[PDB]
Order: sequence, then structure tokens, then C-alpha cells
Amino acid sequence: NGDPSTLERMSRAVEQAAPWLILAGSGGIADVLAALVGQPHLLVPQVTE
Amino acid sequence: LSTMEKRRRDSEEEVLRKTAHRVDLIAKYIGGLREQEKRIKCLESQANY
Repeated sequence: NGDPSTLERMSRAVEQAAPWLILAGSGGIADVLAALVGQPHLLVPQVTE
Repeated sequence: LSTMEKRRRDSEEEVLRKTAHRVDLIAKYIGGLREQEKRIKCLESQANY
């Protein structure tokens, strides 16, 4: 359940090819990211909102 | 002979064997059904909005 800023940080980690692990019920960012990455949609700014 | 057979067919270990076989069949069947269920559920939930 990191801050929204952590998202950008995690972005920086993706290019570094570092294995990531998330917890479903830890908190908000984690729980939402669980679903978000589940279904790939090109543009979902309203869904993400 | 019929009595010997009846006593054998009601032997405790034989009951366990029969139950194990039926449970295996139920497990395979229910597992297939469950596997189909989540696959359908993801496709149905993706169309959320």
C-alpha cells in the first residue's frame, strides 16, 4: 500500500528487470494494482479514476 | 459363498477404497468445472464498465 508516487518509482524498476511482488489485501495501491494489471486496456483514465 | 462375498464387500478397507475412488472422480469433475468457472468469470468481469 505505497503512495501514488511509488507507482512512478515502480515504473523505474520495471526497466531495471527486477522481480516485483505485491500483496492483494495489503492496502489500496496494492489491491487496485492487482486488478489494473489483470486486464490490459489501452485507455482507461475513467476506470483508473 | 454369497455370505463370504457380502462380508468382503462390507470390509472396512474396501469401503475406504471405494470412497477414495469416488472422491477422485468428484475431484477431477469439480476441478474441471471450477477451472472453467474462473475463466468465464474473468471474461465477464473485464467488460465491467
